Amino acid sequence: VKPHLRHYQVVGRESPSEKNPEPTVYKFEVFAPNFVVAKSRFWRMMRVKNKVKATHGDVLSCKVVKDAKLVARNYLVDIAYYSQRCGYTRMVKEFRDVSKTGAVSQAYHDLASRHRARYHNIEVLNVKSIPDHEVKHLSIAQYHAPNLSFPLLQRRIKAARKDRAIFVKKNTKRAVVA
RNA sequence: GAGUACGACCAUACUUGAGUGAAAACACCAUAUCCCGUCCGAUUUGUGAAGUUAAGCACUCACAGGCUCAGUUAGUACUGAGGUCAGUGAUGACUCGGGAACCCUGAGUGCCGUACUC
Repeated sequence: VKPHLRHYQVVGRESPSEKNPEPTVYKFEVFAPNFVVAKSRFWRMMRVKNKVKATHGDVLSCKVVKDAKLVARNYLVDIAYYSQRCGYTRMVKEFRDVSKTGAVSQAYHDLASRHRARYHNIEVLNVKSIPDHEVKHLSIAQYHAPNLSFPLLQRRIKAARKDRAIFVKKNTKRAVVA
């Protein structure tokens, strides 16, 4: 659906102080809806790993990362999430999508359904397209068969929003009402 | 480079145990006629100058105790603002900010002022 998350590369740094005349510059990959969320997830991680605040803070860069050619790949979205009971569970969750930013979006849609975890209770680590022979689960590995050939059964062919109707004529493509 | 008298901050100066100490000064020390005060010339007061750095004082030395100062603990605990957040609830996370403490580890262990003197 051209996914709802974007791959931001937020580069930042503490500040030129007089204690620290030249501070360390940090790189950070984040999947965010926009860059305002993406800068704040960066300063969340500068606080909980480096004791750096955003007040004493520089964002040197926050730019999107363009995707790739659209090719069906296998992605290991090594992902972690917080629940109140059994906090900070980390899973691996191999997926099957055309892009890297869409693979993380699928991870956010089934960390939400299988486990009921929301955006801010999820951290995403090391998204990489892996080959076919490294896929471990057979529910993703079944698509590497070179001769798949399934039928589209049990469909919901709806009309095209310009010719939809309410009462059609039972064996006929008419429209008695609408 | 030190002494003595008055000192300011009042342990980075304290406590314990060793070591060393030029000069000069402090100090133990000698003493009881007067001044004076005691159960007691012990303290205290007077008057001294034979003796000694033994002790005080000073300095130096401890995988010393303490103290002082950073660091770690730790963006942890906690907390200001927010939600028709999650959870039966207890409570928890998130969001915008602030942000500890002991343990532990490293360092070093008085500093400045006036007058007189070696």
